[PDB]
Amino acid sequence: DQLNSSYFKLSIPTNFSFGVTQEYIQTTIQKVTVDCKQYVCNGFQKCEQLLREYGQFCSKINQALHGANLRQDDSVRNLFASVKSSQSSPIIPGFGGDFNLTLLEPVARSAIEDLLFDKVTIADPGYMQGYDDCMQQGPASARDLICAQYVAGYKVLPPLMDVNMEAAYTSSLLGSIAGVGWTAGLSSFAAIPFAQSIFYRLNGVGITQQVLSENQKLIANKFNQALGAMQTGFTTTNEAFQKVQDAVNNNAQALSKLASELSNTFGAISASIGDIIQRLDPPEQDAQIDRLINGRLTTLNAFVAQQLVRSESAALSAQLAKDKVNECVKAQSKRSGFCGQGTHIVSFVVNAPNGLYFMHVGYYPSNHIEVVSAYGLCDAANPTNCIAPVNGYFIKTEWSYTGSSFYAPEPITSLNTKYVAPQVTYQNISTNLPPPLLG
Amino acid sequence: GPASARDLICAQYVAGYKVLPPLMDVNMEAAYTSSLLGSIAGVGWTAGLSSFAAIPFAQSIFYRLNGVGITQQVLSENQKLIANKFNQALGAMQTG
Amino acid sequence: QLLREYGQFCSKINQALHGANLRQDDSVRNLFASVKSSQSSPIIPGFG
Amino acid sequence: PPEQDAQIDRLINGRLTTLNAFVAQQLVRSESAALSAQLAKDKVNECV
Amino acid sequence: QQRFVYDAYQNLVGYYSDDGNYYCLRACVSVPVSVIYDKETKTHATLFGSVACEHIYGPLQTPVGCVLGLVNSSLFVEDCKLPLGQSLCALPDTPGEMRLASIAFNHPIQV
Amino acid sequence: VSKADGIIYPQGRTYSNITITYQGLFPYQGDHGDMYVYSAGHATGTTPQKLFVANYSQDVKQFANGFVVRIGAAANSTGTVIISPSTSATIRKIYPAFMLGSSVNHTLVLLPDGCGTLLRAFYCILEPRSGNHCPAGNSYTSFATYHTPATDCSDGNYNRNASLNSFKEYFNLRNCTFMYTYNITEDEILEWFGITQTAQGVHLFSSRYVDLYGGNMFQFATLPVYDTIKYYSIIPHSIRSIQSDRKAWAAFYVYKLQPLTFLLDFSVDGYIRRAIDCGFNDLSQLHCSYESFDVESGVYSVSSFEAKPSGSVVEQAEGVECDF
Repeated sequence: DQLNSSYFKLSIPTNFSFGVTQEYIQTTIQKVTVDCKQYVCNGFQKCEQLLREYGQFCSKINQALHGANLRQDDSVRNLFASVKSSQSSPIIPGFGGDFNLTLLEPVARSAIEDLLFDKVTIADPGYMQGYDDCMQQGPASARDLICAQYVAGYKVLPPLMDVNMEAAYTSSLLGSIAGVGWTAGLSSFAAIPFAQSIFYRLNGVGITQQVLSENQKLIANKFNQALGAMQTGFTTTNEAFQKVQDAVNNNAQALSKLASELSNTFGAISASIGDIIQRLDPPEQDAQIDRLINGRLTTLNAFVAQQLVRSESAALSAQLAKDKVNECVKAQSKRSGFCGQGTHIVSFVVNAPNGLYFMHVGYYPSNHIEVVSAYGLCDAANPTNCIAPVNGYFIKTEWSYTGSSFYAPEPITSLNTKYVAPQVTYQNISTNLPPPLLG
Repeated sequence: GPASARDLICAQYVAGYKVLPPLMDVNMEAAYTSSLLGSIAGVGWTAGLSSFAAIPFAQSIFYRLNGVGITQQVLSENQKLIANKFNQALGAMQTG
Repeated sequence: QLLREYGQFCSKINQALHGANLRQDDSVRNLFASVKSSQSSPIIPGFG
Repeated sequence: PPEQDAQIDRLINGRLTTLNAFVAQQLVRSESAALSAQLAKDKVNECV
Repeated sequence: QQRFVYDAYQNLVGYYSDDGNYYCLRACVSVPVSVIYDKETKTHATLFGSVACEHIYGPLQTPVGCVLGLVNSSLFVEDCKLPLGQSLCALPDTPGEMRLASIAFNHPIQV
Repeated sequence: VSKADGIIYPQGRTYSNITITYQGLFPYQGDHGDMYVYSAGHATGTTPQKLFVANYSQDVKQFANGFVVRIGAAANSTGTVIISPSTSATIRKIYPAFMLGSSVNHTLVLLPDGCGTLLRAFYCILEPRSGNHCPAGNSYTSFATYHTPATDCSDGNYNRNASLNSFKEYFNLRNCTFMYTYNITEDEILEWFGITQTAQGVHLFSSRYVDLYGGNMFQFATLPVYDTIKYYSIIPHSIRSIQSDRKAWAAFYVYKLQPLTFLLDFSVDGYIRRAIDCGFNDLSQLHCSYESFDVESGVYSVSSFEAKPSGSVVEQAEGVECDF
């Protein structure tokens, strides 16, 4: 309730909690290249002749697929260059001191990163020898997409950067996180303990230094509890984990559509061109082949358009991921809701199948209480001499200073106050005077 | 019959396509905006969202004008003038 | 019968429309959660 | 009936194409609205 | 009794022989072909995706796939004119055959 | 449909370890169907006398696409004999008899014979007989095929034509186009018989031949009938059991066949353990559209219910009148 007086009511939390906000950003899509001649003609000369009358549609399709792959490679290279830090501290066992970062520390990929990949269901890439493996092993699952790709002739190209290189980029970023937030500018990197950086970040949210020293063990325990919740965070309820699964599903759906369309009749007597040749005389059969060709060509044009739309979305999302890494992972973020919910403290980045996974530690207020407060204090004897609290509120405990994010009354000092011009709202105190006004 | 010539809503029923209702009702949406309006007056007192201060909207506006650079002494002299100019802008918004 | 020869096109259309509508609901919930503020002053007549 | 079925097939193909086009249009509009909703959330925090 | 076995895709994945010995049926599988080309060299390297080199200097097996007539430089390069993806890079010997290389992560200064 | 008993299997191909929607003639989900139960004839002491049966023959139902029959559903369960309320005997599986007529000329008759050892299918013109208790003869309540357990069902001697001879006595057989006999192994296990008419020929399906336990029906016989049959009448069968030997007989349920889209569950064997019928309910339509028996929790739009016209309106203009 607002007060009709110089004094104003303030609601300030007497308790603090740490929570991890999990976000998934899709920086890349699986690069798919389709062999138009095998997909539509199926090695039939009549199909090639009918396609030629329409034009070099199959030749145009191959060029478009190549362009999408190059766009994805350029986007991946730019995103990784942005994440890389010029100076980073080497990762060591027991990194973060009292705060436990063992899950973040690399095992190779970090344990949290591996869990994210293991929980998601991904078909085996088989990049080195998948075509040969599919023939000997058979379909891995009913309607296996990987085996279907080889029969159709379309192939899924491998990612521009290998998993080990991507893990190295995340490991360098984790080392840079501990000392990056010392002062403005990226020119100089200071090697400092992660715990020391967290206390400085908490001072920035306005918690008083004395409280941080008293609760140093408590702050470390609460941060560790939030990270433990993050380890169990991957679940069907979690939106971010579902988004990672959805991105894998979207790539899988595109492959499934190509295989399903071939078995579609498209108004032809038989889905198979060879069956049509046996079933009908050649001029009648050629008309049936044309119906299959038109549907298959339309599907390939739609698939190329779908890949182009997905590639455009991935490139824009990758630029957003780069902004997030600089704004939250490489510095504390003043902006609210851009990174973690509540007041952002620190962020960590692990690789995801189609992008980067962001975990943001946030400060959450609890047990709010209402205390009478004043905008400023002025000496009754001297009207000109006045002070205003910095990242704090003056409260009547006669008067004391409390940190903005955490209620903890402390004696008013020159360090926590700034001299200001006198205002009618400012109270006039003569009985008790803080040191900045005792002049 | 059709509310208007070529009425889309009546056409939807004949075709069989249905327009689904919005996830949140108008009253709940109005409550969200009303809560936001109350927060605006005291949200900008200090860095961080942990503490909310209940202060008059006029006091908050004067602090924001101090941030742009108008001097406190000028703000006190023109407090009535600042209120009148803000009210005129809102009247233009109504006819906006 | 003609639709069946092409495929279950009708079933796919219904599912795709439902998915977009569910996506819109998720977006509305996220936007409103962001606008909501933890602590707010009660609105009164003559506010401001 | 055989000649009529061919006419019906032309109507079915156009109607199925219209439904596919409508689904594609709704998907594009839903994607644009979701991106715009994120911008609205940023505006509320930054200015409001 | 049905003899012809079909999957959900409706492809013929299985056939029962007259002798009664069931044989799985897999449609003949095409071998993927891609071209790695450098305009300045005016020479190209034949790329096979996900294919063992046995079915194909002789061919060089790489994690992306089998590359025909490829020589492995095995020298780390930070920047690649024609990256093969993964940690692989094809760098023309400048015309000499393009050389398989390893993309090199740029290590940050360590404090 | 979820039980999938008596679910038709496509003759063209088999599906293994996959789930798909298949269009075929199928019984409606949750349909009681038409139930016909055979009963022992009236008997005094050890001597069988007047036959006792309901007028199944008088009842006529449209053959349409075809029908599927459930056999020995209540078999192996003790029940009161239909003829005698006081007498209770374990129900014994019995085989149904069907008469199908293009006109009400040649009539397709399927007759169980030799106490179910064999099934006889023939397309033959049927001549009513002037004798008393026969269809042409006056004062006949119904015409029923009959067999005697004491002589016909003896293990020593089994009469292949015993039911056929009784059928000849009720109806003369004239110019029968063909005579086919198929031997069915006697069992008390539940069995399914399905009859369908196709342009190539009428097709007979029996569950016992391929999947007796599963209840799936596989075609075992082909009939060369090129005349469409529009009417089918069940033939009542009366068993001449002695009063002491009277036993309960399993009821047979007839379900009509209509083209339906059925979601089908196939095991490694490929037999249909489970199925879903979209037409019966909106939830079933949702399962068919997704092609999954189990779907994740969500609100999903499904095909809207369509209003069906109950009347036809025709308007035409008539003008001018003749003048006297």
